[PDB]
Amino acid sequence: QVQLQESGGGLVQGSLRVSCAASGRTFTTYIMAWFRQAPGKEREFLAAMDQGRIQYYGDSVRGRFTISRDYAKNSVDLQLDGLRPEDTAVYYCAAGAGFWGLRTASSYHYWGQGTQVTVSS
Amino acid sequence: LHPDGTVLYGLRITTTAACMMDLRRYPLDEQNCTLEIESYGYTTDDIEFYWRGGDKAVTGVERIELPQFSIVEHRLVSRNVVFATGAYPRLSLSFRLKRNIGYFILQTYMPSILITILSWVSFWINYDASAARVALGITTVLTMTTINTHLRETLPKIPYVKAIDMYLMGCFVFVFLALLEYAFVNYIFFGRGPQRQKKLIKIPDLTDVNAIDRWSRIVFPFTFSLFNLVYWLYYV
Amino acid sequence: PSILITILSWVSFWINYDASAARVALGITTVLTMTTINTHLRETLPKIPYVKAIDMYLMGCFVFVFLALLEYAFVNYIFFGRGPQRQKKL
Amino acid sequence: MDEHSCPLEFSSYGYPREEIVYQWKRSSVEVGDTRSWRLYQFSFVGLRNTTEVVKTTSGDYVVMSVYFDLSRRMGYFTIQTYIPCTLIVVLSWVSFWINKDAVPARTSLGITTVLTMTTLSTIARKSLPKVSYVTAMDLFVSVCFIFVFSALVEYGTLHYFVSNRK
Amino acid sequence: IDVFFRQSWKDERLKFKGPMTVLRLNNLMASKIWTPDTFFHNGKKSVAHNMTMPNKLLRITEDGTLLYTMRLTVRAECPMHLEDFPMDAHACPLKFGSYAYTRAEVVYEWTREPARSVVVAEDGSRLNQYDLLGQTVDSGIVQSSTGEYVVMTTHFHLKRKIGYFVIQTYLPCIMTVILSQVSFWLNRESVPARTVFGVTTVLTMTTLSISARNSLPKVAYATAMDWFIAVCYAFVFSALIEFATVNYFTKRGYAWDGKSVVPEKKTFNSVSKIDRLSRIAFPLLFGIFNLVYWATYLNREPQL
Amino acid sequence: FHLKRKIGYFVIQTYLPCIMTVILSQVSFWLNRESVPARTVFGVTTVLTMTTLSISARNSLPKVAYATAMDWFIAVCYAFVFSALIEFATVNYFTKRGYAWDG
Amino acid sequence: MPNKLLRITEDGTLLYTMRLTVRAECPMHLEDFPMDAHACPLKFGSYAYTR
Amino acid sequence: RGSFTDFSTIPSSAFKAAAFFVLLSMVLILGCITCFSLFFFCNTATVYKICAWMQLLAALCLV
Ligand SMILES: *[C@@H]1O[C@H](CO)[C@@H](O[C@@H]2O[C@H](CO)[C@@H](O[C@@H]3O[C@H](CO[C@H]4O[C@H](CO)[C@@H](O)[C@H](O[C@H]5O[C@H](CO)[C@@H](O)[C@H](O)[C@@H]5O)[C@@H]4O)[C@@H](O)[C@H](O[C@H]4O[C@H](CO)[C@@H](O)[C@H](O)[C@@H]4O)[C@@H]3O)[C@H](O)[C@H]2NC(C)=O)[C@H](O)[C@H]1NC(C)=O
Ligand SMILES: CCCCCCCC/C=C/CCCCCCCC(=O)O[C@H](COC(=O)CCCCCCCCCCCCCCC)COP(=O)(O)OC[C@@H](O)CO
Ligand SMILES: CCCCCCCC/C=C\CCCCCCCC(=O)O[C@H](COC(=O)CCCCCCCCCCCCCCC)COP(=O)(O)OC[C@@H](O)CO
Ligand SMILES: CCCCCCCC(=O)OC[C@H](COP(=O)(O)O[C@@H]1[C@H](O)[C@H](O)[C@@H](OP(=O)(O)O)[C@H](OP(=O)(O)O)[C@H]1O)OC(=O)CCCCCCC
Ligand SMILES: *[C@@H]1O[C@H](CO)[C@@H](O[C@@H]2O[C@H](CO)[C@@H](O)[C@H](O)[C@H]2NC(C)=O)[C@H](O)[C@H]1NC(C)=O
Ligand SMILES: CC(C)CCC[C@@H](C)[C@H]1CC[C@H]2[C@@H]3CC=C4C[C@@H](O)CC[C@]4(C)[C@H]3CC[C@]12C
Ligand SMILES: CC(=O)[C@H]1CC[C@H]2[C@@H]3CC=C4C[C@@H](OS(=O)(=O)O)CC[C@]4(C)[C@H]3CC[C@]12C
Ligand SMILES: CCCCCCCCCC
Ligand SMILES: CCCCCC
Ligand SMILES: CCCCCC
Ligand SMILES: CCCCCC
Ligand SMILES: [Cl-]
Ligand SMILES: [Cl-]
Repeated sequence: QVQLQESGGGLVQGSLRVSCAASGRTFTTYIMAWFRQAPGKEREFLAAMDQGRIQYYGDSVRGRFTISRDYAKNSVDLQLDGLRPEDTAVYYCAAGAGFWGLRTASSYHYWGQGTQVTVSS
Repeated sequence: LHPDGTVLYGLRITTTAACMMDLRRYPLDEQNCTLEIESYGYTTDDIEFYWRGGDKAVTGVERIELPQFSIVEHRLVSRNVVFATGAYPRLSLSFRLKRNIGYFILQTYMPSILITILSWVSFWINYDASAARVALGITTVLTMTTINTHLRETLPKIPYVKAIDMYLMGCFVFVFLALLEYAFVNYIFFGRGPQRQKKLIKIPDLTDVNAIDRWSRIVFPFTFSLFNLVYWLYYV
Repeated sequence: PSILITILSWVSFWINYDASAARVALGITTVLTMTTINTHLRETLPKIPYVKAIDMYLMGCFVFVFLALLEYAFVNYIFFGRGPQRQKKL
Repeated sequence: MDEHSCPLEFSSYGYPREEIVYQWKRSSVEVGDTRSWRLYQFSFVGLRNTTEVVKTTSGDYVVMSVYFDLSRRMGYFTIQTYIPCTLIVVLSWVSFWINKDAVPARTSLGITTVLTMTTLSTIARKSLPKVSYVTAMDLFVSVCFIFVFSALVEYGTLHYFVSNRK
Repeated sequence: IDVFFRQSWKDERLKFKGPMTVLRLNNLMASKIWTPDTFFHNGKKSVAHNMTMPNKLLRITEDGTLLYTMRLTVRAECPMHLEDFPMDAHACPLKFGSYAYTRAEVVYEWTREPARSVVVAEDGSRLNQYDLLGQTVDSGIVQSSTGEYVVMTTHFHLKRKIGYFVIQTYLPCIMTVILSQVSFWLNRESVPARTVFGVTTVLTMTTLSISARNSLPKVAYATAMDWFIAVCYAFVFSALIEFATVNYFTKRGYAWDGKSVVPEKKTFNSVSKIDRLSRIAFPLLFGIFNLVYWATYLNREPQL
Repeated sequence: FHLKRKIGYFVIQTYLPCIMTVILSQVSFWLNRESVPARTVFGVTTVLTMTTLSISARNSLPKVAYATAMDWFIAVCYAFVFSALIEFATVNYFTKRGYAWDG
Repeated sequence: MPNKLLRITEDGTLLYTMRLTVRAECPMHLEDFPMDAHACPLKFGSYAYTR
Repeated sequence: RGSFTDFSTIPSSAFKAAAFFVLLSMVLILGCITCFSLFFFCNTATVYKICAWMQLLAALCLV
């Protein structure tokens, strides 16, 4: 089975780092991305990274979040800075070649269990 | 250019480099493919090469995903070579590529094993059905030969025998012995039968053909399993 | 070659009803010759997604030789399979 | 078993005959030891030279040609297609000595020879362009195919009129 | 891909005044002045066409805006996952950006909105076995060893056409399977005939299995077509195995002559129960497998 | 520069399959004379194989128009396989009965 | 960079080093194939200047 | 220029028909020479009649 385990904090007042490790398949040639789900059932794209180290971002978080990949360890990391109270959401880690996508959840065939992150002022 | 006189000179280069491969353990081989770097004219007294950043100089090796190979490791080396004109610098970027065996399992090994198992079926047919048993043996022999030919054409004309050649020769020997078994049975019955009747694990009774077939039914699969075990243990 | 292999396959009609090995070989050998001719011819062309006229002809010849093999199997079943049953039904 | 006269033509590109006039010398074309050449099938026979005036839309040009006469050697092909085909025809002839009772043996021999002839036909035209006419090699292969097919057919008639008919 | 890659930028140094508002210059003047050093990140070996001369133009406007159109033929890497072959789909990228200048020095933008900036000619589609469903246009950043660069990307989404392999591999395999299945109907006593069926059909399946990958890259994993060929091989091998089994149980060598009467249980071999079951079982199992396989594999890829 | 060809590749490619196919044809003598289809299968399949090996050996070379040593070897082998078939035809010509020894 | 080197000595001697890959012709006599031996030549000399 | 193995190069249809008929005559007369062998086994008079007919047909084809 192909598993996308996730890690990272859930409570912050701030800076954070959310990691995602893949097991059961080498995602060297796949595109690894992060998605956000605020309460309201509206999945939002956050960031994605290719085999060519090329980073794509959503307009809401351009320059606030930084995506990175570690190909030797087969993982994708997201460094979050400037967290605002509206950023409270469940962050999911996804992988898969971008067919008709690269900004749409329909193109990703693998998903993480998701991690809740909350911001309290 | 930089304020402190530093100059950076970048070039996107696609280069074909010779990597002399020793295919003795092919396709179970690991290969050392190297890229050498030297200064043409200037001796080591004029120019000194080094890797900026140390052993972390070369990047992007982990992102490479070849369809056939897998980069086990990469290595940087710096040295000086005493060339005929003088002493020159030398850098080497080496990769240890390990071949993936799944493709050769799908293409080469599996049909050969299945053809040997097919050739075994002639032991379950009666001695007198010469047409059927000879069809089995001959068809298996030609299938083995044509598999071998279809394989080895897509390779250089190396003078030594590979691992895949060892496996195919072993399978050919097994199929040939399977056919010679029926030849032996037919000779024993129809050639030595009337002479015997007129005149009058341990090995089986050579006189009884049914005993020979029953013995072969057990010996051939066991011998082939032993051969496979020896081959895979030796080459892995 | 396709036409000539088809005429070769027709020869099994005249052989016999009991010469099983002869007609069986004469059928399946022609069938596989047609298949090999088709694939070996078409591997030299681009990987088009549609069927060509040459493909239609080769499939037609394949259908003919396959039907010759099938009618041999049919007569073999009729004689050896239905023989004793129908004879007892008399 | 063909011969060819392959030309090599040259001329001035821009200057018509009113401006440039090429011409040969006493001994213009010269050939060294022909044994070192890469002519595998063909054997160099002899060379000759010619001069003409060609009329193109830009004017007239002195076009000068060297024709090399080449003759193919059958050797490789005599080992590759002629001998193999004849054998399969002889092989087909071997069927007549087999007893007419051995129906599967004679039938197998006939079909094997026919398929081998078809395969050799396919191998024959692998070294040429896709010319849409019959070559001499094609004619020979076709005649051998008729021979083997007639052998199988006459065996079929013999079997039908001996056993199946009676 | 053959493209009219065209760029524009403002260079205030070239501002002028004259009769015409735009100057259409030769390709030489482009070499005479600064121009961007855009390249293709995934490109392999492209050529800028120069027949009869360099297919380039330069249009200097009075305000200083430039327009440097080219005519390129870029052949670029398209990484693929051939797990669902020949029923897969790909997204071949085309990623381009500056080579020397970082983000702070040169930044690329799409002229119109991203969707409508990249346009594909309708008549121009040289794909043989593929189908171009569309393209997605995007931009992003790459952080290399030297610095940070803007990479502008266009992913062309392709889907393979199954038509070639239906006749190349699938139909011959299915006909070979049914050819092996036909051996069940012949009488049990015709041992050479059924042995000929078994050996010849498994030989054909082996040949097809060898020739199936005559064009693919030598990938380690197994494709869908490999699974189909494996199951077809299993079916033909099972047919030969069960023929060997029923032959093991045959008692009387002689067949049934056309004059005798068979008593019920010179007696004769009864028609095999194994053959009777197999005639209806084996084709049914093959049909169920084929239906399951095609249903599973037709509908796997995403949609819009 | 003096160079010498290394023979192992062609020993494994052409010579040894030819030798084994010839021996496979020689196996046909040991079967009973009444097994006409079996011996015919041996002879005809060996003759067909020995042809394939002949047309699939030159490829490695250019199209030189003279017989190499490998061609001479393949020829002699084609003779042995074709002969074996000829003596089988001779043997079957003199066979009287069409049934083997019943035991 | 062009794999060439030119060195000049005070006495006027010049050394000119060049790196090449030469695809030369080796006319073979494949009459003892695959048990043959060859002597592949490599010949060079001036083009314009005579002896 | 011209060759029987490529009918396109033949100047006219009449030339093609003449070439075909002369070829048929050749096939017949060559066939008669082959039949000679039948003198070993068959009756003499019948084979003489076979050739008489073949040679008549060859003469007609040549005509
Ligand atoms: C693929 O295949 C290639 C070969 O084809 C492999 O390349 C070899 O890799 C090894 C390293 O794994 C190289 O050897 C090492 O080189 C370093 C650097 O050498 C230079 O600098 C030295 C320091 O000044 C100097 O001493 C060297 O020259 C002298 O010494 C060597 C012997 O060390 C001697 O042979 C010379 O004649 C000189 O006298 C040279 O200028 C070197 O530091 C390493 O030293 C080892 O030993 C010392 C103790 O003696 C120890 O302290 C070190 O830690 C180390 O263990 C070592 O020699 C080798 O040179 C490469 N091959 C060639 C021919 O260049 C490559 O690794 C393969 N790749 C893979 C992935 O497998
Ligand atoms: C009783 C025994 C029972 C046993 C069970 C038997 C099992 C029977 C099922 C078999 C598998 C069927 C496979 C179906 C796969 C679906 C394939 C399909 O959809 O058909 C077309 C593709 O083929 C094509 O163009 C053309 C397909 C050609 C089909 C020709 C039919 C021949 C039938 C005669 C046989 C000749 C054999 C000769 C083989 C050598 C679609 O086109 P479309 O618009 O989407 O375009 C876009 C792009 O798909 C390419 O066209
Ligand atoms: C693969 C092997 C198996 C097959 C063997 C089959 C045996 C058949 C035997 C006899 C019939 C011969 C049929 C040959 C048909 C071959 C097909 C054919 O004729 O090709 C046409 C023309 O060719 C031509 O002019 C040639 C036409 C003349 C063909 C006759 C040659 C003599 C054949 C010797 C018979 C001796 C029999 C003796 C047996 C006892 C093509 O037109 P097309 O517009 O494109 O050209 C355009 C122009 O520019 C080029 O010519
Ligand atoms: C699809 C099979 C499902 C099997 C499960 C269903 C179980 C099941 O139905 O078995 C049928 C099969 C019958 O065998 P089969 O019909 O081939 O052989 C007949 C019969 O079985 C006796 O051997 C003879 O009768 P008797 O002894 O003289 O009275 C008779 O002689 P005759 O009348 O001709 O003179 C034989 O013809 O059994 C097996 O033998 C091995 C099966 C191994 C099959 C292994 C799986 C392929
Ligand atoms: C090329 O053609 C010229 C002209 O035909 C050949 O030279 C002539 O040869 C004939 C016959 O020996 C002499 O009578 C003429 O006087 C020659 N003309 C001149 C101008 O020399 C020449 O030999 C040919 N070269 C070949 C055949 O290689
Ligand atoms: C079956 C027996 C009795 C008769 C055989 C007839 C033979 C000899 C006939 C049939 C077809 C003929 C060929 C048809 C065409 C040509 C091309 C021509 O440019 C030279 C003659 C040549 C090459 C013929 C030679 C003779 C030939 C081979
Ligand atoms: C041209 C080819 O590709 C050859 C290669 C191997 C040959 C087959 C090998 C064995 C037999 C058994 C025999 O059964 S019998 O009892 O009638 O003898 C019938 C003939 C048959 C099917 C051969 C037919 C022709 C071949 C397919
Ligand atoms: C387009 C494929 C539709 C499903 C085909 C099912 C075939 C069933 C064969 C029994
Ligand atoms: C002489 C061959 C013997 C085969 C094994 C019994
Ligand atoms: C007579 C044609 C074949 C019929 C198969 C049921
Ligand atoms: C050379 C053929 C010999 C046949 C058997 C005496
Ligand atoms: Cl394509
Ligand atoms: Cl002619």
